[PDB]
Amino acid sequence: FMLSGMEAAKAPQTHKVAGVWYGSGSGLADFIPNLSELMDTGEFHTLLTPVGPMVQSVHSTFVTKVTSAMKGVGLARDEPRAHVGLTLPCDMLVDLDESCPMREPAG
Amino acid sequence: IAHGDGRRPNKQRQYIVMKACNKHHIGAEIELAAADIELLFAEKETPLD
Repeated sequence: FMLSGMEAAKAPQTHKVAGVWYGSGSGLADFIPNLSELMDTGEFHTLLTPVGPMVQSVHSTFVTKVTSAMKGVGLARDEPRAHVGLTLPCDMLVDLDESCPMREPAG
Repeated sequence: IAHGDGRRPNKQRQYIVMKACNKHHIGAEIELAAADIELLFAEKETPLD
């Protein structure tokens, strides 16, 4: 959300939260100097490979170790016998099946 | 039973009745947690376990 540069009111809730985890947005854009030019020709979506939800993060001062989950339900580390579910902010997610009904099949 | 009036006589009769079963089904659904099914098999460690 911070590398994008989209406006405030289009995602009004996470703009406060992603503004306190990060600086003005140039703390990350110094890694990718091509963000003005990756957006022109449209090569940014070809450089993201989605990975999956977090499982564990061992955090140190300069380097954070991050363990994600592919292929299925990741086993929770600190709580035993538990299962890490995937969390999305309510702002980014746009639900798509919504009816009065005013009938759709179950599956 | 016959009688002496001008009514026609009565032949003997027969009745044949057919009945059949009706099928009925019943179903109930139970959910059991995955942790509950799992730790029935996990080993004893401590008195709090």
